[PDB]
Amino acid sequence: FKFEFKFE
Amino acid sequence: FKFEFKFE
Amino acid sequence: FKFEFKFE
Amino acid sequence: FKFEFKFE
Amino acid sequence: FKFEFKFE
Amino acid sequence: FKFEFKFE
Amino acid sequence: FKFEFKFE
Amino acid sequence: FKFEFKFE
Amino acid sequence: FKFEFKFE
Amino acid sequence: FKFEFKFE
Amino acid sequence: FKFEFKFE
Amino acid sequence: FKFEFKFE
Amino acid sequence: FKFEFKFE
Amino acid sequence: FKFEFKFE
Amino acid sequence: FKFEFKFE
Amino acid sequence: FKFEFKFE
Amino acid sequence: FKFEFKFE
Amino acid sequence: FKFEFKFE
Amino acid sequence: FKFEFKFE
Amino acid sequence: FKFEFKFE
Amino acid sequence: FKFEFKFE
Amino acid sequence: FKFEFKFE
Amino acid sequence: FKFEFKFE
Amino acid sequence: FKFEFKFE
Amino acid sequence: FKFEFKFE
Amino acid sequence: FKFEFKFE
Amino acid sequence: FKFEFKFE
Amino acid sequence: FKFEFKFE
Amino acid sequence: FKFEFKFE
Amino acid sequence: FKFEFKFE
Amino acid sequence: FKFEFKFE
Amino acid sequence: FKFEFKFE
Amino acid sequence: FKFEFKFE
Amino acid sequence: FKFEFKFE
Amino acid sequence: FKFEFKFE
Amino acid sequence: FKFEFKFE
Amino acid sequence: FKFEFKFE
Amino acid sequence: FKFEFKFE
Amino acid sequence: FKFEFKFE
Amino acid sequence: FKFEFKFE
Amino acid sequence: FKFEFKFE
Amino acid sequence: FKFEFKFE
Amino acid sequence: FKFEFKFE
Amino acid sequence: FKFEFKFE
Amino acid sequence: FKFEFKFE
Amino acid sequence: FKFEFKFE
Amino acid sequence: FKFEFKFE
Amino acid sequence: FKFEFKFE
Amino acid sequence: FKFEFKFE
Amino acid sequence: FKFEFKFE
Amino acid sequence: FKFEFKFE
Amino acid sequence: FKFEFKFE
Amino acid sequence: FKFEFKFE
Amino acid sequence: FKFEFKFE
Amino acid sequence: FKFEFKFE
Amino acid sequence: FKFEFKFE
Amino acid sequence: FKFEFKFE
Amino acid sequence: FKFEFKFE
Amino acid sequence: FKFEFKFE
Amino acid sequence: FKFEFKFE
Amino acid sequence: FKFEFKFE
Amino acid sequence: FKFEFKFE
Amino acid sequence: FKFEFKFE
Amino acid sequence: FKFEFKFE
Amino acid sequence: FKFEFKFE
Amino acid sequence: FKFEFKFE
Amino acid sequence: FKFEFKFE
Amino acid sequence: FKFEFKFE
Amino acid sequence: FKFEFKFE
Amino acid sequence: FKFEFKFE
Amino acid sequence: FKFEFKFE
Amino acid sequence: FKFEFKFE
Amino acid sequence: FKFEFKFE
Amino acid sequence: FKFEFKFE
Amino acid sequence: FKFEFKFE
Amino acid sequence: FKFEFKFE
Amino acid sequence: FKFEFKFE
Amino acid sequence: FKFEFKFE
Amino acid sequence: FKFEFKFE
Amino acid sequence: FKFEFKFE
Amino acid sequence: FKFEFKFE
Amino acid sequence: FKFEFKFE
Amino acid sequence: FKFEFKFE
Amino acid sequence: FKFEFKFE
Amino acid sequence: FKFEFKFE
Amino acid sequence: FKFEFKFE
Amino acid sequence: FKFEFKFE
Amino acid sequence: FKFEFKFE
Amino acid sequence: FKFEFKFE
Amino acid sequence: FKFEFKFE
Amino acid sequence: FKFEFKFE
Amino acid sequence: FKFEFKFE
Amino acid sequence: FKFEFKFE
Amino acid sequence: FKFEFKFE
Amino acid sequence: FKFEFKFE
Amino acid sequence: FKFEFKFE
Amino acid sequence: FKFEFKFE
Amino acid sequence: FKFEFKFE
Amino acid sequence: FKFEFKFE
Amino acid sequence: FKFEFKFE
Repeated sequence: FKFEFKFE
Repeated sequence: FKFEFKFE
Repeated sequence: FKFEFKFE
Repeated sequence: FKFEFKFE
Repeated sequence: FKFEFKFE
Repeated sequence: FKFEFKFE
Repeated sequence: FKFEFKFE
Repeated sequence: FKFEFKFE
Repeated sequence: FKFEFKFE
Repeated sequence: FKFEFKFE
Repeated sequence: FKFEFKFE
Repeated sequence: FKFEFKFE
Repeated sequence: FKFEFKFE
Repeated sequence: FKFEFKFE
Repeated sequence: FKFEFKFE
Repeated sequence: FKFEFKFE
Repeated sequence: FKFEFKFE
Repeated sequence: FKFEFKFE
Repeated sequence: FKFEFKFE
Repeated sequence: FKFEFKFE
Repeated sequence: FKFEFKFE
Repeated sequence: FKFEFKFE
Repeated sequence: FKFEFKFE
Repeated sequence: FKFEFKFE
Repeated sequence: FKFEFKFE
Repeated sequence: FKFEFKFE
Repeated sequence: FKFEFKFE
Repeated sequence: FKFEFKFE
Repeated sequence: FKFEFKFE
Repeated sequence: FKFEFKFE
Repeated sequence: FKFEFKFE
Repeated sequence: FKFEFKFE
Repeated sequence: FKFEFKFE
Repeated sequence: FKFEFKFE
Repeated sequence: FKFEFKFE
Repeated sequence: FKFEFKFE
Repeated sequence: FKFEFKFE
Repeated sequence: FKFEFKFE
Repeated sequence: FKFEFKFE
Repeated sequence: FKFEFKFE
Repeated sequence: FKFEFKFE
Repeated sequence: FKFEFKFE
Repeated sequence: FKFEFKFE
Repeated sequence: FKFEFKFE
Repeated sequence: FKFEFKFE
Repeated sequence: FKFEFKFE
Repeated sequence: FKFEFKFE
Repeated sequence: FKFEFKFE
Repeated sequence: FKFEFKFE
Repeated sequence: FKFEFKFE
Repeated sequence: FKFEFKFE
Repeated sequence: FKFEFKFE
Repeated sequence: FKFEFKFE
Repeated sequence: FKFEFKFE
Repeated sequence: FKFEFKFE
Repeated sequence: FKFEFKFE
Repeated sequence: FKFEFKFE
Repeated sequence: FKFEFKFE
Repeated sequence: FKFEFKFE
Repeated sequence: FKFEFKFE
Repeated sequence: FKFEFKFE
Repeated sequence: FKFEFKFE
Repeated sequence: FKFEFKFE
Repeated sequence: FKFEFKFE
Repeated sequence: FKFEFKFE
Repeated sequence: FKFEFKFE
Repeated sequence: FKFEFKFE
Repeated sequence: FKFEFKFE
Repeated sequence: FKFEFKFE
Repeated sequence: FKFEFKFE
Repeated sequence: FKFEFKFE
Repeated sequence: FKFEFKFE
Repeated sequence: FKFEFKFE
Repeated sequence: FKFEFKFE
Repeated sequence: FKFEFKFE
Repeated sequence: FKFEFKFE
Repeated sequence: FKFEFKFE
Repeated sequence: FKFEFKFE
Repeated sequence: FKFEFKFE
Repeated sequence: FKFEFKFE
Repeated sequence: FKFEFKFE
Repeated sequence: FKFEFKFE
Repeated sequence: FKFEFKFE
Repeated sequence: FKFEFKFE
Repeated sequence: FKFEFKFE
Repeated sequence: FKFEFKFE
Repeated sequence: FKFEFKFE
Repeated sequence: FKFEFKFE
Repeated sequence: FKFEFKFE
Repeated sequence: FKFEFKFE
Repeated sequence: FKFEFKFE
Repeated sequence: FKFEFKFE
Repeated sequence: FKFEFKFE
Repeated sequence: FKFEFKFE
Repeated sequence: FKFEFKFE
Repeated sequence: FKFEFKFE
Repeated sequence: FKFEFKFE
Repeated sequence: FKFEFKFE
Repeated sequence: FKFEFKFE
Repeated sequence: FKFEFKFE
């Protein structure tokens, strides 16, 4: 698994 | 705003 | 996978 | 902000 | 199992 | 912050 | 059983 | 901090 | 039963 | 600190 | 974003 | 975006 | 966009 | 766009 | 566009 | 455009 | 993000 | 993030 | 993160 | 993290 | 107009 | 017009 | 016109 | 005109 | 307009 | 407008 | 507007 | 506006 | 605005 | 604004 | 009319 | 008429 | 008429 | 007429 | 009318 | 006529 | 009218 | 006539 | 009117 | 006539 | 009839 | 009939 | 008949 | 008949 | 007949 | 007959 | 016959 | 016959 | 015969 | 015979 | 695999 | 694979 | 692959 | 596998 | 396997 | 296996 | 197996 | 098996 | 088996 | 079996 | 029993 | 309007 | 408006 | 009993 | 507005 | 008893 | 605003 | 008794 | 603001 | 008795 | 045991 | 009104 | 035991 | 009003 | 024992 | 009205 | 056990 | 009316 | 077990 | 009416 | 009453 | 946009 | 955005 | 009363 | 962001 | 009254 | 982040 | 009054 | 972290 | 008044 | 240990 | 009635 | 441990 | 009735 | 652990 | 009835 | 872990 | 009946 | 993980 | 019956 994120 | 995602 | 976004 | 996750 | 995380 | 977990 | 943890 | 547990 | 622990 | 327990 | 303004 | 204004 | 105005 | 106005 | 006006 | 007026 | 402002 | 401001 | 500011 | 500031 | 009469 | 009469 | 009569 | 009579 | 009359 | 009358 | 009248 | 009148 | 009147 | 008036 | 009987 | 009987 | 009987 | 019997 | 009877 | 019997 | 009777 | 029997 | 009677 | 039997 | 037996 | 036995 | 046995 | 056994 | 066994 | 066993 | 086993 | 096993 | 196994 | 397996 | 992300 | 993203 | 994006 | 992330 | 992460 | 992590 | 971790 | 860890 | 660990 | 450990 | 009504 | 009723 | 009522 | 009402 | 009422 | 009201 | 009231 | 009010 | 009141 | 108030 | 009732 | 009762 | 009542 | 009662 | 009451 | 009952 | 009833 | 019952 | 009923 | 039943 | 609105 | 309204 | 409102 | 709003 | 408000 | 807000 | 506020 | 805040 | 505040 | 804070 | 009871 | 018990 | 019960 | 039990 | 039960 | 069980 | 059951 | 189970 | 079952 | 399973 891998996740990535960036908000704002 | 702005957003990004990534899986895998 | 890839995602991209821009609101407003 | 920003976020990440990883499982496995 | 494994977990990983990074907030902020 | 940052976090980790492991089970098993 | 086993557990593991790291906060901060 | 940090934590660990074990049962069994 | 068995328990184990480590804080800090 | 650190802790242990055992029952039985 | 969420905003509430209860007056009373 | 969400906005509520309860007056009472 | 959502807007509600409950009066009462 | 959504708008509701509950009066009561 | 959507508009509702509940009176009561 | 949509408009509703519930009276009661 | 969440924001509430109860006045009363 | 969460923010509340009760005035009263 | 959570933040509350009760004034009163 | 939690933070409260009661003034009064 | 609406009229309720709940007896009991 | 609407009229309810609930007895019980 | 509407008339309800619920007995019970 | 409408008339209901619910007994029970 | 709305009118309740709850007796009991 | 709303009017309650609870007797009891 | 809202008006309660609780007698008892 | 809201108005309570509790008698008892 | 809110107004209570508790008599008793 | 809020106003209580408790008589008794 | 409503009648209530709890024995216990 | 409504009659209630709880034995317990 | 409605009759109720809970034994327990 | 309605009759109810809960045993338990 | 409402009548209440708790025996216990 | 309606008769009800729950055993449990 | 409401009547209350606790025996115990 | 309607008869009901739930065993459970 | 409300009447209360505790015997005990 | 209607008869009902749920076993469970 | 009701019976309780708290041992402790 | 009801019976409870809390041991502790 | 009802029976409970809370051990603890 | 009903029986419960909460162990804990 | 009903039986429950909550262990915990 | 019904049987439940909640372990936890 | 019915049997449930919720483990958790 | 019915059997359920919810693990969780 | 019926069997369900919800894992989660 | 029926069998279901909901994983989640 | 299922993934949900409610922001708010 | 399923993916949902509710923003709000 | 399925993707939904409810904004509001 | 299921994963949810409510931010707020 | 199920995993939830409520931040707030 | 279930895992929750409420931060706040 | 169930595991929860509320941080705060 | 159930395990909770509230930190705070 | 149940286990809780409140730290604070 | 139940076990709690409040540290603080 | 007996009943009457009149509107208008 | 007018009404009339007799039961029993 | 006008009303009339007789019970019993 | 007996009742009356008048509005307007 | 106007009102009228008689009970009993 | 008897009652009256007037608004406006 | 204006008000009027008579009881009894 | 009798009552009056006036606002504004 | 203004107010008025008469009781009795 | 009688009462008055004035704010502002 | 035994019971009786009579109304009217 | 009239009443009658006997237990035992 | 035995009981009686009379109202009116 | 009138009342009557007898116990025993 | 025995009781009586009278109001009015 | 009339009633009759016997248990056991 | 055993039961009886009689109405009327 | 008449009734009869026997369990067991 | 065994059961019987008789109405009428 | 008449009834008969046997389980097991 | 009377009402007005304007958007834009 | 524009609006206009009159009731009563 | 812009808004306008009048009531009463 | 009267109201206004403006966003943006 | 920006906001504007007027009441009354 | 009057209000204003600004974020960002 | 930034904020701004005016009341009254 | 007036208020301000700033985070970050 | 950082903070800022002004009241009044 | 005025306030400030800083962590970290 | 041991226990006994007898009533009646 | 009769009771019997033994622990340990 | 061990347990027994007997009724009747 | 008869009961039997053994733990451990 | 281990368990047993017996009824009847 | 008969029961048997073993855990672990 | 492991489990067993037996009925009858 | 007979049951068998193994987890893990 | 792994699982087994057996009935009969 | 016989069952077999393996996950992961």
